[PDB]
Amino acid sequence: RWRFPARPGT
Amino acid sequence: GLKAAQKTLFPLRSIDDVVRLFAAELGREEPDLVLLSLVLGFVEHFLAVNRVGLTYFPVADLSIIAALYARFTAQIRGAVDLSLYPREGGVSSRELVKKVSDVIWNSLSRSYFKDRAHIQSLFSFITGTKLDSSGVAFAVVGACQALGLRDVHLALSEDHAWVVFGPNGEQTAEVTWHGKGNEDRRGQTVNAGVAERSWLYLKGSYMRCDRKMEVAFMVCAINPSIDLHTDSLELLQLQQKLLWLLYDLGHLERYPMALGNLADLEELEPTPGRPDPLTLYHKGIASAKTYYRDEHIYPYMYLAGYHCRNRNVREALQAWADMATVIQDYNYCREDEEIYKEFFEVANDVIPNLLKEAASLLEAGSQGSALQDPECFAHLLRFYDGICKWEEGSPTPVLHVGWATFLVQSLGRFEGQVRQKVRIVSVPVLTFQSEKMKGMKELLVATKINSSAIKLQLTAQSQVQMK
Repeated sequence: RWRFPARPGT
Repeated sequence: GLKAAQKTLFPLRSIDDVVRLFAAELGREEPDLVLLSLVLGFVEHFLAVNRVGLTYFPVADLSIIAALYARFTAQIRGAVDLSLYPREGGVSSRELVKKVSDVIWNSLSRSYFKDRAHIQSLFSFITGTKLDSSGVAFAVVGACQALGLRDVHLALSEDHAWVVFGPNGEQTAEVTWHGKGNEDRRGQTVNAGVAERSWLYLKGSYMRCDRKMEVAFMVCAINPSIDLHTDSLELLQLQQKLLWLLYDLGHLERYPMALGNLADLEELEPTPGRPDPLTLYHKGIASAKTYYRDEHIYPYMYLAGYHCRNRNVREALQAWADMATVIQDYNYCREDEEIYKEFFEVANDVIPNLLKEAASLLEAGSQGSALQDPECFAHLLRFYDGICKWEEGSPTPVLHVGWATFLVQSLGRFEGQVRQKVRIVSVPVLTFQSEKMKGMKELLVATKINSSAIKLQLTAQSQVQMK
């Protein structure tokens, strides 16, 4: 999946 | 044209060889974003997307990398005629930035899943004609570097990316999409979003990258995921080594989220002789306080997550309280849904689970339990206070009755005799900012919490059932 770079968590 | 000095380290045969290439580029006047993104994307493809045939590391031969680089520079130079966009004074025009944005945009596959992993890099752009949201912004900046536009730089909030450019670097332009089913604002400034005090534009306290920070961004953008269960050890190692390289050169100084990422990596696999994760999480918070007016949420979320994973309940509660103390000075706006989801999950899932385990451990005789610590109760109350104050003046509400059952449950995890110790004072001692929590004060020390009254005070609801 995609998360914004260096966003914490999952 | 790659320059002769850029080619001498190839072929890259290992993680360490990639690190040497980054060190060399970061020692140059300007690091070559195109080269470095192509290398990272190549290495990620063969370590995470397709590991067929892998025996150690996917050797990056110069012929291969240079051919990819040439495809990129050819497209951009072919599609963007700089003669049409004269540069007054060493600085770029809004029309030029929009043209580069259009060239990247229009290159992309007509239909693809924008939420896929491994579509962040210029390797993805060239080989798959696919980019994720923020990847489009990075690619615009890489293209502008390739065109010689030294003033165009990446701007980053905690959930979006755009560019700055122009006289004194003071202009902003949207160059990509945000979220799903929002309307495109490409070409426009970010001033409306700053003025409305949304989290998405951080009240103007967003990151303005230099070229070295843009390298840091691409490193944070490495995705070691092979599948839901498995990460690439090789890519984790690479990311970690590159972040330490950047840290040592000073390029993470103004990048809280990168500092938190590095701390998370160090928790996973500590590097001997380096700072502890906690030191790094605190450095991230210090960075946000120093450079960004303490207007960032994620430095505290990173810290809280560490405490939560390590079952430091007190310190987790304190960090989430701190997270709420930042959000309170924002207005909750239409494209802020990601930070709403983060606060909702903390309030309505993470904290309840933590307190449930604490309750079982207290039953089994734990000492120094957060549940018997009134400063822990005060942190829980300050977390809710910040959320309630966030909602004040916002164009869209935050709280609803689906929050209220969790609040009542969490309050009830602390015995009345603990709750009584907190003294709530007006302008352990706590002062509420929000009108909602001020009205709730007297309900907070009864032996059995008045669930119904709590619900009424937390929500817009003002009546009970008729019958």
